[PDB]
Amino acid sequence: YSVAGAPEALALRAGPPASVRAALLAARRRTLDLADDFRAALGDAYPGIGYAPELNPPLWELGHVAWFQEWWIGRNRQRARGVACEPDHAREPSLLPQADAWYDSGRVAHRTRWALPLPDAEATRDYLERTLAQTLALLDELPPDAHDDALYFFRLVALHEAMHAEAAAYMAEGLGIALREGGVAPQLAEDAELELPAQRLRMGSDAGTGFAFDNELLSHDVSIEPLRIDAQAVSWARFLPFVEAGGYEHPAWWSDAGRDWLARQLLRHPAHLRGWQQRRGGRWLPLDPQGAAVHLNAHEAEAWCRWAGRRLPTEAEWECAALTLPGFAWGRVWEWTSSPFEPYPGFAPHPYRDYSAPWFGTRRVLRGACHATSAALAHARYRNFFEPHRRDIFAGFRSCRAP
Ligand SMILES: C[N+](C)(C)[C@@H](Cc1cnc[nH]1)C(=O)O
Ligand SMILES: [Fe+3]
Repeated sequence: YSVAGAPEALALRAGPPASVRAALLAARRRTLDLADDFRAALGDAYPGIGYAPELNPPLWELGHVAWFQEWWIGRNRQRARGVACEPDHAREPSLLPQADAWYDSGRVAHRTRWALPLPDAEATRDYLERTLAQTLALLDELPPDAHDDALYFFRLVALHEAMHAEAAAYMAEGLGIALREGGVAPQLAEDAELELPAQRLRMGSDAGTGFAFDNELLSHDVSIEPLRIDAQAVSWARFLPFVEAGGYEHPAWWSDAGRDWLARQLLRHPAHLRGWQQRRGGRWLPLDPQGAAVHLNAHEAEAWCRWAGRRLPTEAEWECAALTLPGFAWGRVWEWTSSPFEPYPGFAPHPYRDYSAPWFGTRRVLRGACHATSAALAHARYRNFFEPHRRDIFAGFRSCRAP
């Protein structure tokens, strides 16, 4: 197998304290850069945005990132235990007396987040700074040969912050907020197909390759059947002939859930489009056909596939291809699979017990990464998981077929 991600992703998961230190600093620089993009648009108004289930107020997100880091690092009396940490052991206070009522995503009700007496933006950024200084002081006590258990929570909180930075980016796109950061379409999209031979895949994350998310365990052998798979995610050039052929008016290409979704849509075409313009950073721009198709849900991906005589890969097929085919290029958009988000054999929840387990059975797996995913997070073993209707996320897909 090839490496699963860029050097930063391997270093965060397996590297020494100095690697995780650099990752925490890089994560915070990205968080604050995105916070400054939201500040330019919203002027530090709280809540600053209207209510929707797919949003959180930007200043709430910032406080949550700080709270999570402080909960699992400075206040955690069992850091050295790693995955054996008792999640509900007695903690000493937060810097903020109300932080546990305001920022714990498992405690604070969703709509409530718009109506809390939160600190102002400057005081929120001070909370971030003070908790990061605490975190880094504790990290600097660890020796170069620190065990995985010793580094576990430092790695976890770096990755958590990376996930919320990507959420800031897809929320921004929904809210028409322009960011300084952004991905670049290729001059020419690749349409090629690759052969994936029959093979055994050792799926998931092995005991000692460093940090694993709980949903990557246990590692387990699976059989891969021969297939031909797209070398890259489906481009808008490849997607749009489905729309031109009437695919959003032909219920027969759609599943039952896809038909129920399709019947409740005001606009019979992809999200964010009105050839076509695309709304990006609150500006209507001409659509680039070479870009990866994006903001498509699983129902839209599946219908395209039926129209094309192709299918989605399973997450195992995707992982196998990513690790074994040098021509398999990913990382532009998250890619819907056909696989429901379900535990691997031998799954056990890790100390952040609510990360995976509540979401089994209602989410679909996406693989890969998008342009707004941290280089430290993007990884071929990583399982993303969203409800199959979601279009706000930077999701697209690739297709495959029999040999
Ligand atoms: C793994 N995803 C991206 C589906 C998670 C990430 C997450 C952040 N804080 C807890 N979990 C999500 O959006 O809830
Ligand atoms: Fe979170």
